[PDB]
Amino acid sequence: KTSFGSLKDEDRIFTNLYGRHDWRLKGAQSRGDWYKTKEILLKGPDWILGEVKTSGLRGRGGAGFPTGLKWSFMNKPSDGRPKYLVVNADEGEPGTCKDREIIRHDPHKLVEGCLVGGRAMGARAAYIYIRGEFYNEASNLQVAIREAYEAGLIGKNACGSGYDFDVFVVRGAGAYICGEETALIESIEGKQGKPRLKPPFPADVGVFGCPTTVANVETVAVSPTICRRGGAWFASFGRERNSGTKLFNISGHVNNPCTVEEEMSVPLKELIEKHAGGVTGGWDNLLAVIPGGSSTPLIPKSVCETVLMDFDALIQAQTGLGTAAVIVMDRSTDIVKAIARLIEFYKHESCGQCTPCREGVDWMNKVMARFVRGDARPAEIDSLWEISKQIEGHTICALGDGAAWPVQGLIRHFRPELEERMQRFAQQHQ
Amino acid sequence: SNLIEVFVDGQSVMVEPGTTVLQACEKVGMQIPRFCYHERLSVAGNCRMCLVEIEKAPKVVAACAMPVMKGWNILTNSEKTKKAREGVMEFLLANHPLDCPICDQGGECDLQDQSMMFGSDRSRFLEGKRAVEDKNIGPLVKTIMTRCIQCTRCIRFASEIAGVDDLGTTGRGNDMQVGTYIEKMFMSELSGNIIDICPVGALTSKPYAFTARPWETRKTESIDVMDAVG
Amino acid sequence: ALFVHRDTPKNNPETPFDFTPENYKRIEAIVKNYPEGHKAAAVLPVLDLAQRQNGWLPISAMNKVAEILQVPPMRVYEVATFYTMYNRKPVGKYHIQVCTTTPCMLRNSDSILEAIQKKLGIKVGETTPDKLFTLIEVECLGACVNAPMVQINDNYYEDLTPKDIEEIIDELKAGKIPKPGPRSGRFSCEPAGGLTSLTEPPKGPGFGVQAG
Amino acid sequence: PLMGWASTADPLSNLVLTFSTKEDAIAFAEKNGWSYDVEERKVPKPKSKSYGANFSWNKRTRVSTK
Amino acid sequence: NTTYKNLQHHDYSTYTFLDLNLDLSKFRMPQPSSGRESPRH
Amino acid sequence: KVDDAKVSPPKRAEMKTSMESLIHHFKLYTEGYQVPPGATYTAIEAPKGEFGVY
Amino acid sequence: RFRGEHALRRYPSGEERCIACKLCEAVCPAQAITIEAEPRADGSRRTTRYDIDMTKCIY
Ligand SMILES: Cc1cc2nc3c(=O)[nH]c(=O)nc-3n(C[C@H](O)[C@H](O)[C@H](O)COP(=O)(O)O)c2cc1C
Ligand code: SF4
Ligand code: SF4
Ligand code: SF4
Ligand code: SF4
Ligand code: FES
Ligand code: FES
Repeated sequence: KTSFGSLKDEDRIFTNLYGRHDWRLKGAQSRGDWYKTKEILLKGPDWILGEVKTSGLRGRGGAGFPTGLKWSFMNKPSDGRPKYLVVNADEGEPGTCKDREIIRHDPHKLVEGCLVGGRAMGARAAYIYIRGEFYNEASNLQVAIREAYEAGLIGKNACGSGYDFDVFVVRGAGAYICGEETALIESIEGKQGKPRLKPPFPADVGVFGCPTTVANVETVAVSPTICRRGGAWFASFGRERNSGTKLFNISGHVNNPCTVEEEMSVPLKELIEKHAGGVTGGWDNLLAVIPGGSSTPLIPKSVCETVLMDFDALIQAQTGLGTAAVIVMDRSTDIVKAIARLIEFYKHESCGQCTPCREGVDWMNKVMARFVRGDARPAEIDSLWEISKQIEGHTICALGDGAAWPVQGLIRHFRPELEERMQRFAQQHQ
Repeated sequence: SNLIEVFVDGQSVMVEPGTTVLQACEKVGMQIPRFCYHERLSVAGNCRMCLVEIEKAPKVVAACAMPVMKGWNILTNSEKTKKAREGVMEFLLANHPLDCPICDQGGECDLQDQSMMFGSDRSRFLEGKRAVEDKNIGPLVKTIMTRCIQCTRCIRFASEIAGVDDLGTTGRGNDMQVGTYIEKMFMSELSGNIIDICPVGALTSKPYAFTARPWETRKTESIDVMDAVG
Repeated sequence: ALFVHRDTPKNNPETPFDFTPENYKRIEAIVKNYPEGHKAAAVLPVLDLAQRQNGWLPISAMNKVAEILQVPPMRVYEVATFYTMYNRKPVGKYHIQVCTTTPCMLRNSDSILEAIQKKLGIKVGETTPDKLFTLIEVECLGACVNAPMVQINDNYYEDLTPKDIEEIIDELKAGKIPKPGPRSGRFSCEPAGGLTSLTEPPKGPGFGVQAG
Repeated sequence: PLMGWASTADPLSNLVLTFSTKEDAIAFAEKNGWSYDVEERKVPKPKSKSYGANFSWNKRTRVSTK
Repeated sequence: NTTYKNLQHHDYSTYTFLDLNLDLSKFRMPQPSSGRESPRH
Repeated sequence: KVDDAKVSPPKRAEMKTSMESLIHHFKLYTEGYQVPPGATYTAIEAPKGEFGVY
Repeated sequence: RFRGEHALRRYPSGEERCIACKLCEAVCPAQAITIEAEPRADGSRRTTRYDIDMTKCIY
């Protein structure tokens, strides 16, 4: 077992972070793509599922559902209805640039992985959904699809064997909800993006009524590397439930805010300072730390100096780990103002299926406005606590839950600044 | 031979496969309160009222669209079932305007009856209360769209019985206006049957509008004319 | 933001609106991607073609898309009122999206907001008394790892400062367009210290693998 | 003719008797003498609907809106 | 390699997504039909 | 009064600005609150004597 | 707080304060209120006939 883990070189799952040697299928072959994949494909998809569960891939995008269980649900016997694979590539949790880097510098390993996922579960066509903010990177993806087609190696009868597999690209139109699990599916359907109800699973009824699934881009990227490499070489980096490498990125308040691959666990102070410049104003300047992005409660200073960066560790810290905005914020900003702007974002992007997220984000936006102006009573801040207990899990999707959790973290940790703000408003009016 | 065992608070009963929790609960007499489900239409889930604590599950789930595994026990009178009903009924009455005098469904509301028999008493949400301005759907149907609880029942009725496809959701978040976008006076057959579909006082009769409130008028059996079906 | 049409001609169908037969061949490629039986799935790419052809879509464009895809128009009106990329108000040549939520506002977007405001003159959310400067502030776009950001028509701008505001706006006045990429050096999303990434030329398929 | 009301020469006009079974209803009506018209009870018919059937593939039961 | 290997993204025009979707329309297996041609036929 | 608005009607301030209290006012004065089934008896000391009510 | 005359009120330089919402006839324990309501040509809902029986009024 490692002593909390760090980056050892060439154990990077994917190289070519930015602007490296070329941008081509030839460069993909030099970096390790299209190498001996047919012998992996023609062995049987049960062996690929065994390889993935040997690696023990924790599902990405900040959900927690592991890939092995999902794609083992995808082993339904094939009926007259086909099977579909949908590669989701939106970037919610503002602070992200998770797969922007991947789809900007290496679409070829994504092509490898969607071919692997299409073979590994009986899928037949793969729709890749890019965010509508990404026209130029989408056209880079189109150039890469043209190169992979012009090689004559995907499309129809891939790898020389009689196995056709087509991949399409659907743009976004700008949303947070199109990134989610099922509003994606109906946004492809031409109806407006709205999630379905969960106990009919996407692996039973999906895109118009076919057993489909949805994969994150990090899962698609890691998937052919586990096929072409050894079993549990990926699993030797970190703990037993969560295992492998992850993009820990500071998009936020450090000197040189940037992106690094690391292993599953890391000491947080080494992560923040010994890789990405330094904290703006030193280690003791920041007020707090948010991991995850925006669907995660905060972590204060006395907790962030000690807590390691694991999924089980953040379960023990009552939060949820996501991607790429594992950032600090300074005392010089008001965290009430920052979380209130995040609640304004939540109001600006949410669909109107469920009553409780709709009206709860309405009350929380107006009440956080009355907290920034400070025109309330302490019964109001405990009422905000009560409604954040009411909303959570009583919806379809997790946007209501991810609007409940930052209010929870702010109430659990930063009571005294709220009390002093309200006392200063009392001194102002009186 | 195609039976499913459920316990309704201990009382065993048998369920046909494929059906809902709600049809069996209505089979044993328990009317779980509903707002979006209606038996002449398809099953939406957007009103969230039918939550019920089904055992060995930390999450409380809907009952209008739940497949029925074998051997359930359905706790309707638990604690957090009542707490979820209190929460949802408190959420509905936030952006709903004080129009119960000038409504036309005083005796025949649904918010009023179910908020007496299931809701809280001391309200909250001091400020706020946005309002959506009405439209002009048809001179036969008087329409106030501030009282619309966005329940998506008239939309399903249109697209699944009327086939006209003129009513739709517009917007996101709190702001979901339900109606026709293009200033078109919606006129079709069975457009008089939408004032009985709309469960709240948002789509009332235009020529009837303000003559009575339905506790005075007595109800009497009769047979239709002018159609050979009755 | 006034989600009911209320004609106001320069709208009010029929506004005369038609495409190019080359764009009709794009339309046939779009509804040839999707399978037969569910033609109604290409509404958003066809409406994207309509926006890229004519910079904002009128209502006659929506009637045209409804008659092309042989659907009732109400689904087209839903998809038009639902998403973000489709602006039913008429806009100019260039379109400014100042993105500011969680790393962007917390890395001092208000300096950029002041710079855009006292350089352009018109207030936030509104339009300009010419073309090419329809300004809106927007929520997150994804490209978060740098300074708070500006999107113009399918292009990005990161690592800003008010002199770059003056430069980019004066050069869009002149017509010469700068790069979509970052600024202040660091030619990609980079760890901008002492190159803490990989340095060796990677081996790839050559070294130890298994069952391949 | 003085206030615009609905007078009646009907003392029995505002009777109602809520019962629990049809048998005791008919027994009481025949016991107390007057004639009676029996209309039969009509339950709502049980149906067969599902959300997956609302998301059909080649069946025409399709929601078409959401 | 510390040089920005992109700017292959830089030349992207506002028609190129539909251009690539246009040109890559061949080898398209028939996107399987189901009964009627449309939900309302 | 009691703080159980489903039995006693609320007062004027919450009545003119609520929603639940207006609904409770309206239906509480139209229908009357429902009373659970059963037969009770009580009796207090009227200045005559046992004023009983059943 | 004496209970006498059964008078009506009206708005400040405004119209009739009643809406004809029938609450008083719904509560009137001798049913002396008689309300028949119609809207006028304007659109706001109003009355036709609002009668108090002074015989039945128990006050
Ligand atoms: C609130 C919410 C927001 C999401 N945002 C995104 C997003 O921006 N991009 C994305 O690709 N997936 C997003 N997802 C989906 C998750 O990434 C989900 O895990 C994915 O469908 C499958 O990932 P996994 O199989 O690796 O767990 C979101 C899901 C939820 C509930
Ligand atoms: S919680 Fe809100 S955003 Fe999520 S599905 Fe329900 S209505 Fe839509
Ligand atoms: S108009 Fe009535 S039936 Fe239609 S969504 Fe609104 S409340 Fe429901
Ligand atoms: S529909 Fe609304 S306004 Fe009408 S009686 Fe019910 S709660 Fe009151
Ligand atoms: S109908 Fe009666 S209760 Fe209603 S406003 Fe008129 S006088 Fe008041
Ligand atoms: S009745 Fe089940 S949610 Fe509306
Ligand atoms: S918040 Fe500005 S790009 Fe994500």
